[PDB]
Amino acid sequence: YCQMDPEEIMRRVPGITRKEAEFITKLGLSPQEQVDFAYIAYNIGLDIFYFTNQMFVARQVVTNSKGEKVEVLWNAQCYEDIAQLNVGFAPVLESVDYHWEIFLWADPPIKPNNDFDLNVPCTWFEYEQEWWMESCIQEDQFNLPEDERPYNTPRNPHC
Amino acid sequence: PNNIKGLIPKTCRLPATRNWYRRTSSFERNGFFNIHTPVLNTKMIPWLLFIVLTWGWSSFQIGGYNYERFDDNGERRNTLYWKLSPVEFPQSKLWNRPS
Amino acid sequence: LNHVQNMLEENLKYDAQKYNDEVAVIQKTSRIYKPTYTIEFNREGEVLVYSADPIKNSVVYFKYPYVLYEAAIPLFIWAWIYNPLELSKNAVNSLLIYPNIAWIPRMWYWRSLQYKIQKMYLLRGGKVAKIETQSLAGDRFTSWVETYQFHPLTQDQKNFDNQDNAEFLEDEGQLKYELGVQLDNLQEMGTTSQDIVINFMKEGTVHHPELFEAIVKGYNIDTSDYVINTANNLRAREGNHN
Amino acid sequence: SCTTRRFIDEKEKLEYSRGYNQQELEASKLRKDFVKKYIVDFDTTLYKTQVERDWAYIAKREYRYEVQLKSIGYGGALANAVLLWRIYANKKMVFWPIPIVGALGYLYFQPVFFQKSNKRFFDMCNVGEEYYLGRERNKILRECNKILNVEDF
Amino acid sequence: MSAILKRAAKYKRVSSILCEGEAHLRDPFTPPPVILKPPAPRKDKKPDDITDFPAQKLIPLPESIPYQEGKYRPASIPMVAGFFPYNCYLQQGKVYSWCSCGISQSGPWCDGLCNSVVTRCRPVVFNVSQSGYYKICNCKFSANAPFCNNTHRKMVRYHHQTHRGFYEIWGAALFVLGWVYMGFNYYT
Amino acid sequence: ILKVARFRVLKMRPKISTSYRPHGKWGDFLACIIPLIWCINILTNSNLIL
Amino acid sequence: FVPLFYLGFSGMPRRIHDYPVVFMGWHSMSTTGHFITLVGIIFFFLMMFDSHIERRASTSTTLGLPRWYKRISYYIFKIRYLQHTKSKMNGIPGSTVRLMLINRHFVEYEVYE
Amino acid sequence: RNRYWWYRSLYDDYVAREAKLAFGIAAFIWLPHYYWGIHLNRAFEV
Amino acid sequence: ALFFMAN
Ligand SMILES: CCCCCCCCCCCCCCCCCC(=O)OC[C@H](COP(=O)([O-])OCC(O)COP(=O)([O-])OC[C@@H](COC(=O)CCCCCCCCCCCCCCCCC)OC(=O)CCCCCCCCCCCCCCCCC)OC(=O)CCCCCCCCCCCCCCCCC
Ligand SMILES: CCCCCCCCCCCCCCCCCC(=O)OC[C@H](COP(=O)([O-])OCC[N+](C)(C)C)OC(=O)CCCCCCCCCCCCCCCCC
Ligand code: FES
Ligand code: FES
Repeated sequence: YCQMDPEEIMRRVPGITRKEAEFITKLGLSPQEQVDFAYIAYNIGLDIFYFTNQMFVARQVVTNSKGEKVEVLWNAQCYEDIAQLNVGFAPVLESVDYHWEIFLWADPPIKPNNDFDLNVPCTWFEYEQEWWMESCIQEDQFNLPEDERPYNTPRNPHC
Repeated sequence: PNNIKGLIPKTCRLPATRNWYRRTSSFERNGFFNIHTPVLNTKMIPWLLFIVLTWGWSSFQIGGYNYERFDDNGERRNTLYWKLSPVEFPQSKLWNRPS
Repeated sequence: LNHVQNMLEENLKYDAQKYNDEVAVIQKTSRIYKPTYTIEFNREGEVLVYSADPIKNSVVYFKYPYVLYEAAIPLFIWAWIYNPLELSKNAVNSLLIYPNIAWIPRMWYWRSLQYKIQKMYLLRGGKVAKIETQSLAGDRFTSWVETYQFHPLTQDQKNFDNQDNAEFLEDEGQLKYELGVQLDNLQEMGTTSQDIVINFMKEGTVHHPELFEAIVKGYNIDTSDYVINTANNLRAREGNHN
Repeated sequence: SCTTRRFIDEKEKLEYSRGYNQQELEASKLRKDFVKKYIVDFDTTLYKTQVERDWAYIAKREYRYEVQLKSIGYGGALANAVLLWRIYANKKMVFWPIPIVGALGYLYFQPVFFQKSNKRFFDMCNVGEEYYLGRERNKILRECNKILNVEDF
Repeated sequence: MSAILKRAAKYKRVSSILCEGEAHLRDPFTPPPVILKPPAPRKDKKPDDITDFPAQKLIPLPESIPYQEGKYRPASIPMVAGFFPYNCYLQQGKVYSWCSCGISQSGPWCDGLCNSVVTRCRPVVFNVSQSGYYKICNCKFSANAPFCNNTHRKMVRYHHQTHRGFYEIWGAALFVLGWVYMGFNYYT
Repeated sequence: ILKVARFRVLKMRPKISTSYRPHGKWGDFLACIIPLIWCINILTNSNLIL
Repeated sequence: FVPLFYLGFSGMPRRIHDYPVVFMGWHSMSTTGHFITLVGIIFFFLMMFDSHIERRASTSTTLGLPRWYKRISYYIFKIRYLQHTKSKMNGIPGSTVRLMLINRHFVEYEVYE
Repeated sequence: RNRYWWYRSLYDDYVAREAKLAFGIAAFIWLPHYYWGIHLNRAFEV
Repeated sequence: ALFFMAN
């Protein structure tokens, strides 16, 4: 219930509006997470007023290179198990629908393979792939304070 | 009774410093009852230490030492010559391991 | 069960219903403090109001109440090993009970060392204070706590200290003694705990004595007169001399 | 055997509890002097024959566990008692009671545990008249038999 | 409030710089601190109001940083990745990228994993004037950017000074001493 | 066990596991040294009794 | 199945319906364990019956976010989880009222003012 | 040795803190077992 | 093995 100042959230993320900052402060995130979530939501065009359900977990309005202002819906997923997948058509979290025939029309599911030549460099938060690993190694690491780290050491002769 | 000698009347609420016992459970502000609190971890450290480490690595040695110290390793004492007799071994099969 | 009429039960029901109805989540307060100077928040919109190194200034190993138990341990182990009292098999094991429970007070003390405040910042808006502490194993804990949660304790910490009139800062502005503050609800690591006592050690730097005193005395500080210092000096997981 | 060892230990405890006479004290002094010299004050690996070395080392190990280690443990218990007293009195950790009181306890308890188990160590040297250690033990045994007006083995 | 204001005249403030210094003094790419003052408060607050605070200079992440000649403060705390310097043969006139983050799989060199971790540690692209064997820093804390200046010894000493590091080193020492004690008592 | 019993539940400092796939440095080599020793032990003992 | 290890160490062959007298003890314990197992089996079936008196729609604990590959997934899960828990904790009184009810439970006093 | 090599050798998972804390406790839990095993070995030899 | 019996 500790709410970051909406003015401060707007200052940290200059392009974010007052309503978005206030609504983010009305969520349960700690102030660091509030500012971080504001940053992510503004940068990726996320819609923060979208309520998470078992159809789509998020909604994000982005204008593509042709300026079409499309929307992208982040679905609800399951870990390798279609049996654990909530195949529903309602904005709810419960698993109310039970299907005797999963592939009703006999259309197979698909796992799309990507051509290596047609791949694109990773840009969906690419800087987080090793993050967790590093942060598991730096939690039990003691760092030498800058007061004790030697500085202005002699330059290497050949560099 | 109001005026009782030897008792300090409670004018105001007392801090948590005066508590004799430390709660291992708490309440969330919305009414949710936390059983697994940060105090519970510190309280569970000794029980887990004794169950997992201390008991499984000292109980059989204590048992064998007491068996030799008190029961003479269960010897049938009516035997003639120690140099010509088999030795009643101390306990060697651990009873605190599953096998 | 309900057909039995108890006036104390009826009073309890009335109290619960009246508290549910009349007492609201949003509470009006008049405890507002306006600092006499311009507050210079950092690049993250929070001004550091207290800093310390509680582990460096505390006795970790040779503390009196616990060295006694840990020095009594070998006596019990020897008494079991040699059995000078000629006890039976169960009594010597009863002697061996003690070494398992003699280091627990030291565990509680070492845990208490992590409730001494290492850093305290005042966020913008003057209604939230960020408290950073560190355990004896290097783990670091951060907790955002509302200013009204703070209740000062006396010097002896036996009784609560009167708000709006209490001198835990000397004339210059530094801590006069190790100040104890009770929090009605502290969210530590995501679990809310009631009536948590934190300590501000005397050998700690109290930057902004007015803001520190207002936060401890549970004031909503008016941070309208502010500036922002664009100093990116700190880093994540920065070494701090414990 | 365990029964033999327990009987020896408890009989020694009873003998120490009842008392030790005067001629018994003289015989005990002779036995303790012989054992001390020929086992503690001598390297048991320097005897000529293998039998002497083996059984002298067995006697020395028995002395180590029954006198040296027991006296160390009891002196350490006394030092722990004094240490707890001093920690409680000074309300802080102290280190002086460990060395000094431990040494005093060892010096107090080593004669006690040596007097208790003098016969045990003396008899363990009975390797035989063919060896130097056995000959010396038999000479001391004959002197003790003269003192106590009995016959031992 | 009133009680605080009574004593507020005599109160003296203290600087907030402790055990960290100034980043702009020991590190380029960091402009010196600037005091930004807020504008006048808005008369009306609208739901679609963006901030009116003065803009702040925005420095993007450099692809790599040059060799700072003995004056290198890490932009973020790196993973130590070893307390011993590598002894690597560097060829004259060949551009080497030194891993600053420390998570590189390709030894001391950058590889590409600094782009896959949240850090401001960018590789130090450097060139040596003469080929030979150099002590490449592997603790990622040396004031010499790619070279070792014996800072790892200070890091090891600081780790030993910490309570948990002291316990860890003494536990390993006692484990080794238990092995040695078993070897010494093997014939009893 | 202590860690997973005290600091891995959601209300007690969970971790954001951001790793897509594991990248290991001689994994099985460390996981097979302890069993192999056992094998050695067992084999030796059997041979003696055989 | 632990007393069966004990009996196997003592030389108990497999398919004999009569055994030396010195085994019965552990065998009894073994049989005891089996009946404990049987009780568990009963509970299994009971829960299935109890699962159809209940008749509730299952909700996945992942909330549709099985993996927190990014911190935005963590934020979405945290927001939805807090909303879900707030909805669950409806009709359950707040901390203050609950503590008031718990502390003032005892209403049986002989003498009043 | 190499901290980075030894911190992700076990299937890219980090258990180094628990490994470090394991040595100190493991340095003492083996003493009763070792001493009673000495007793058992001496009994077997006798 | 080498020092399996430890004594
Ligand atoms: C071999 C080393 C030799 C050199 C030692 C040098 C110094 C070493 C210690 C330095 C500090 C290291 C870090 C400690 C923990 C810090 C973290 C923390 O918050 O702690 C609070 C924390 C409370 O929980 P928390 O804060 O909620 O969560 C923890 C963190 O958030 C998060 O923490 P985490 O989860 O990451 O870490 C968990 C870990 C954290 O704990 C550790 O890592 C500790 C590991 C063992 C440390 C042992 C050294 C103790 C150092 C002080 C000794 C002083 C001696 C001198 C004075 C007294 C004697 C005169 O928990 C455990 O290990 C579980 C408890 C283990 C208990 C072991 C008890 C041994 C008893 C030995 C005596 C009895 C023997 C017979 C009976 C045996 C059965 C009981 O406490 C613990 O977790 C530790 C509990 C045990 C502490 C007291 C140990 C007393 C030992 C007395 C020995 C007496 C010997 C006989 C007498 C000899 C003289 C005559
Ligand atoms: C492969 C893994 C195996 C183990 C995995 C885990 C599963 C098993 C878990 C067992 C848990 C313990 C069960 C037994 C408990 C009693 C111990 C016992 O009787 O052992 C027999 C042993 C041996 O007894 P004995 O001497 O009679 O030996 C048997 C002798 N013969 C065989 C000859 C007949 O007794 C002892 O060890 C007694 C001394 C220890 C007593 C400890 C008491 C204190 C407990 C402290 C708890 C933790 C702190 C709490 C602090 C609270 C503060 C508010
Ligand atoms: S700079 Fe270190 S991985 Fe690239
Ligand atoms: S490895 Fe030597 S200073 Fe970095």
